[PDB]
Amino acid sequence: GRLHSQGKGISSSTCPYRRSAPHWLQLSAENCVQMICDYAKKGVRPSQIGALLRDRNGVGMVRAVTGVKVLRILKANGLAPALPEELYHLIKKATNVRKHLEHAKHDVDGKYRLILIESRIHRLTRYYKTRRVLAPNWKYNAQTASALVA
Amino acid sequence: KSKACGRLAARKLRLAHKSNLWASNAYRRSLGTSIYKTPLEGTSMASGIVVGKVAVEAKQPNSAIRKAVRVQLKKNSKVVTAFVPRDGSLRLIDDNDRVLIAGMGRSGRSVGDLPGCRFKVIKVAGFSLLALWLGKKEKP
Amino acid sequence: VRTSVLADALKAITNAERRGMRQVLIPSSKVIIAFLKVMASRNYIGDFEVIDDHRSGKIVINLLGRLNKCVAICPRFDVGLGDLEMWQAKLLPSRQFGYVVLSTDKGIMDHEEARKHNAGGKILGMFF
Amino acid sequence: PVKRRNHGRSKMNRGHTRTVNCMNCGRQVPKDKITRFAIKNMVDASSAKDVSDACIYQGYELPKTYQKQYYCVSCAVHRHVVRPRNVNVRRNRVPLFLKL
Amino acid sequence: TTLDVDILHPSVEQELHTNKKKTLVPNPRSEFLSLRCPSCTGLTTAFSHSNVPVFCKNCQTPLATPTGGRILLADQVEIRPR
RNA sequence: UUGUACUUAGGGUCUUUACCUAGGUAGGCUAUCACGGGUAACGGGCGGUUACCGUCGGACUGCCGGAGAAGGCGCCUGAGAGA
RNA sequence: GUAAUUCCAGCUCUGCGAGUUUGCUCCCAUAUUGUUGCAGUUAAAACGCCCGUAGUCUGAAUUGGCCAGCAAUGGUCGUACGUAUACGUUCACUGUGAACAAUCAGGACGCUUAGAGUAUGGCCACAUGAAUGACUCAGCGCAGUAUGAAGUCUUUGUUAAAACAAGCUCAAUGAGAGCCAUCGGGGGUAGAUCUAUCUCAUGACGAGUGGUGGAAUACUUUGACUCAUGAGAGAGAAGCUGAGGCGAAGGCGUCUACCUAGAGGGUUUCUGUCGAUCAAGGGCGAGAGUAGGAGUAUCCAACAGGAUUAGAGACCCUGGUAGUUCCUACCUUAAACGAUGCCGACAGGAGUUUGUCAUUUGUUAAUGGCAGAAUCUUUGGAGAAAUCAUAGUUCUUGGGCU
Repeated sequence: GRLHSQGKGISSSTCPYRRSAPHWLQLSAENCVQMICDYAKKGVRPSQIGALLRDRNGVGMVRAVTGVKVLRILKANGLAPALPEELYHLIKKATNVRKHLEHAKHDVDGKYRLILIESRIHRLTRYYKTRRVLAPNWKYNAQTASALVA
Repeated sequence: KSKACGRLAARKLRLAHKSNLWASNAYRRSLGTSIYKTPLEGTSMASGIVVGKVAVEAKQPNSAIRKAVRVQLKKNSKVVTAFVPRDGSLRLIDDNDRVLIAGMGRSGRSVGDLPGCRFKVIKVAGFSLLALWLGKKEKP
Repeated sequence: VRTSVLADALKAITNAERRGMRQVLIPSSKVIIAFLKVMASRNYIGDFEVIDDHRSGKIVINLLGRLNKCVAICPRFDVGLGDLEMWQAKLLPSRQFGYVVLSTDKGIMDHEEARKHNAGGKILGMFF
Repeated sequence: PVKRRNHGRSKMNRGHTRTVNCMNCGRQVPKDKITRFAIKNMVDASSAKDVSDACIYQGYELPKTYQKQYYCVSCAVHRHVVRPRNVNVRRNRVPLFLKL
Repeated sequence: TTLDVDILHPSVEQELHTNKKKTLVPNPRSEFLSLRCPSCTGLTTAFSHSNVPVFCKNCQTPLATPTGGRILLADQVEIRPR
């Protein structure tokens, strides 16, 4: 957590050393492509989809089944989200904290942290417009915030 | 460390160097010019007519009256005090003569005990003081 | 941020040699592995193990205890044979030992190799 | 130069701290920078045996006053709560009492 | 012993004591536990850390429940290593 | 920054070009320093100082190229001049 | 300044020598202009903090192994089977080649030597030499690919039905987002609460009370001062409160409900380099100060008395308005201090302590992990020293930016 902050974090997952396996379990390449697409129909973000398979269907790495990452499977079938997931959550956070700063405007700690989210988005939207996921003409305003999250 | 080291970073180094020269007083003194508004006018030696004779005295701890003539210059028509070296020598100079003045030799500033004046008289009447003080040349 | 590896790693090896350790733990690379290989030919170092973690890598050096500094200078200056014998006089302490690892077109090799092959290139650092 | 690593302040990790008052100067000083918890007997000692003749309720426990005391450096030195000392034994961060 | 430490082939103690990432091969300390309520006879897989509270097919109450680290095993419930 | 930047047509020139006159667009340069100001500024081959890197000076420089004939301005003659 | 080893003279001695002082400009001395190559805790020197564009900087990964080695290279292992004996990315960088006077370096030659000059040497008609390099960045060609770049339009691309294993690496003790259980005086809004102080009303008493080193000004029988009950007001949250926690810094302490942010931990979730630092530019910013309302208890710049003093525009004392509190606009500074810029790595022990997890029934504990916060030391190195686990890894000089 080093970006907009004082602090040096180190805390995350570490992938298992062997991508292949495990023979001991029991799962299939074709059956797992159905189950990913199962949840994405009902409106879940790929960050949560892998976690449901981990905690229901004992799927450690989903790659280690299919040979394929989760977002590729959705885009292969042709049914991912339109916005990136990291971008979606920030604009959904930033519209909510701006809703708060209407009501009571004295918390400058709210204002200071409205920037540093609004700042984070303008970094990401640049990155995604290079990869050509969002078209040049796409924008983020206060008026256009609720249109994109919905 | 404490500066840009990278391959493409030669504009930062060249342009930052030009700024830091203006801290250096020698570059600052040369460039300002800044030297023209000077009695010498940046010339090592100057000449002109004596106005009179003045006694200016040393600071401290050195109790002594120094005897520096007032001299109008030729080219500027300014006036400036100027020290007369060697004992006697004020008597040798005469009133209302032409004299050649030069610097104290300190590259500006005020030299010894003697404040104010920054100038010494090299010649009088086209002869030179050393010859006069020694008495191997004459004045009428 | 890790600006450079070959720069960073040779600092850690030097801090082992001052202290007088037996072995050191360096994220690995393909220039760092070659830089260690070239000083292994001149017998400044022992013999080392470039381990896998499906990641950047690690190296475990085995120190022989015969080594004073590894620099790695940057930025990577171009150097060409006629120009080179200035960079010996600056960088090394003596004339009579210590080598200047530069990546010649053929590969990364000492100055003593590079003048034999007649190929200059960009320089990485030195050791002595 | 720096006299103390502390700077005479016992605060780490915080920009601001509250003020108190030396009892004598009445001076406003930060809390971080000469406190004593002070238990004195309310009657006295030589007064107490004269009192305990005239006490209603037999035996009794004659109470103690309690006071948290705040000074300040100027006030502390004048009263000999603290003094200056040698540069070596400045570091000594324990009080005078000692135990086995 | 600052100078000599053998770091190619360390002890079994020292691999467990060092951090998840700091080991010579980095790989996690977390595995899929098999589980069983003594009510049922159906053998349920689960991820030890979780996030989601675990149920079997049949009953209703969660088999394991979420904290920071490992799953908090509610009731008398047991683990078959497979 | 207003012939200022492109375009189409012309005049003019030894020729090409806003060089100049027309019609049609409204452009060009700029933090990689535009524009403006200063120079005790002719540019260059080079000269002085130095362990290397540099740094100061360059009217002359025993040569090269430019500009000027007291100050602007105009023109004839000619292969060639605003002599 | 009347004993001058520095003045004025003599004598002796010294330097350099047909030269030798004296002015001003200028380079070296000078790592005191720092690319090589300085310094910034206290000597002059780190923006008050955070965002942030131009700018500079940007983790790993792609055709090798093995034998003869002294290299150039030449064999073997791998056959990956496109063009249909040359064609299948360009650059930067390196080598090599083209291209482009005197002076500088340098070869030849006894101008009597030297600075110079291009000569000059052989008695029978001969032999020569007037080289080469540098001047030098850009532009131009072929050859080599270690490093460093660009090349690579994918909810499906290139030449109805084909083919390219068609393809978009890893999951960094880089970064972001998600999820889980905790944690904290992070911030805001609203209402209670607790004594204290002041005022006012009622009762009790009966001469002082205050205040000081000592007094006086001051309030007092139109009853103060203390004591008791009762009502109101505005401000503040004692003790717990510590080299303890949180916050970008400024800063943040009663309790309850409310909206809000995030660090750290855990994670066989997801993305895949999205990042570091920053001229401009943008916000936050103690206390004082300003403008307009709402308050006005305490304390109080000014001011007014009283003391002290030679004087006292002060220190001490008694009163006192602006301010001190709330709301809306401003101002933009502090010893805004760790007087220590930010990100990254490594280098030593020791026990404290805050959060949280792990293996144990030493479970409000023991040992160990990451992240904080300090400390100690007979440790190393640094420093002018004081001192500092960073101010170390720096003439053994170069991780990246300001």
